Amino acid sequence: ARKLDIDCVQAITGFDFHGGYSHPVTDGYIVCEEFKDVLLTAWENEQAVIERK
Amino acid sequence: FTSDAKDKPIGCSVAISTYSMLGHTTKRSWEAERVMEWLKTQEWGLMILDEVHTIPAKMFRRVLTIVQAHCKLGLTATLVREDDKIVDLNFLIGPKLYEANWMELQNNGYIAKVQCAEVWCPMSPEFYREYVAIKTKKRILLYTMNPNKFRACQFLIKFHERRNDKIIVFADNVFALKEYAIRLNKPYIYGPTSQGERMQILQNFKHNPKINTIFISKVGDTSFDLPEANVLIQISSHGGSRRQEAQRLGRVLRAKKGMVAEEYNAFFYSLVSQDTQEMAYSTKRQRFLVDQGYSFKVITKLAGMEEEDLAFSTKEEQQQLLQKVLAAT
DNA sequence: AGGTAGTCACAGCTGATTGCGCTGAGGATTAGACGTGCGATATCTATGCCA
DNA sequence: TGGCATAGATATCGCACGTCTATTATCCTCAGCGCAATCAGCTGTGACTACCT
Repeated sequence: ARKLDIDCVQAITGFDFHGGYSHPVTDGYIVCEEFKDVLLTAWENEQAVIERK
Repeated sequence: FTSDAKDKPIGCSVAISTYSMLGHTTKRSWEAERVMEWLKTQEWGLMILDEVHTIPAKMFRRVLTIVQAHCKLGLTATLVREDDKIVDLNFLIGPKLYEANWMELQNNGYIAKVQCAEVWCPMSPEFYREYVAIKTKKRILLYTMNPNKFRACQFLIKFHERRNDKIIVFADNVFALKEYAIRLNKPYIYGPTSQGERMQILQNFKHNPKINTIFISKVGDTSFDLPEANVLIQISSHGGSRRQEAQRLGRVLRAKKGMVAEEYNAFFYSLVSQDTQEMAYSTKRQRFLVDQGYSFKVITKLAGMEEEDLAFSTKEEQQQLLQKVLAAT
């Protein structure tokens, strides 16, 4: 997303605390709905590229 | 204003950061962007820059344009950048305000009166033949791995440990540092330098008397804090950085009580391989220290090496070492 | 036949190269509740005191 | 004969003594940038030779 300069944020889900501190817990990235499938295509391309790399 | 310990810029009377934190051309973290906006909005009565010799670099020079401050003051140990990019610095910050006489400060006892020495190490015939055979930049490994140089360093370490001295050994080459420290079985710090374990090793040197021999890579220049020491042994250097290793010597050796009356209370050794290009570097480098009146007495041979048993006594070990070195081209 | 411009063979200047350092994203990581144990404490009534 | 104090018998509520899972913002790693002595190619200069007079 940053490579393609797409505004992507984390998706704060809850809180986890292993040693006594409530770190926020995120599940995936929130993005704009317009680039949803474009981001999927980019992820597929990068997955294949990293496989061959 | 670092990436690890983050603090609110508001109400921060004195903000401490690094050039990289201001030199990030790439996108920073979102909070970092806000702090940079706060800094740019705020106008500073005073700005302080440390290690001025690194400023003339283009990215760090852009920082001065980035920040709007009234009074900028620079402090450092040296001002001779080997790329002669110092004339511009005269207007990047301003005129050189002051420069204390090193020998005068030695006389006043504000700093230790250093005992400088350059130790010449003969080249093994096989090593020297290989060194002459190669003509490119790859020659660095061979003379930095001179068996006689290894023996000299080992003898110095043994002698100063028997004297109970703080031994810090520098080696700019990564591979040479690893091999030397491992064979001598002493702590080594290089590129990885896990900061927690780095400070662990530093405190072990500071507090544990059993371990008083620390091997440090090029990161010992400015990447961390050097505890005060008394014996500094430099094996490999950048290759002409007359200011870098002189600054390393100045930072390593500090004022120590007990031997202030004596004119030699700090000991510095520079190992140089004979008939190599390294000699041409050393005379090129210590020139800066000559400008401060420091002298370097040539020590071709070390007294006492014969009786004490050292490594590589047999050449059969030395040819295996040559095998190892040539394996890495 | 005569001399200085075109052409080729070497020199200074500077950019690319190769060791090495640093941030940003990314994947790992005992304080009110709920009871009881002990301890201070309200609590109810036999019953014989002598008017 | 009868009014009721005075202590025997008994829980009773308060203060104090055990556990328990979370009314909310960490710790290392790899990729992306940077810095300083070679080395090599662009450009300048001299040696050798062509052409107009």
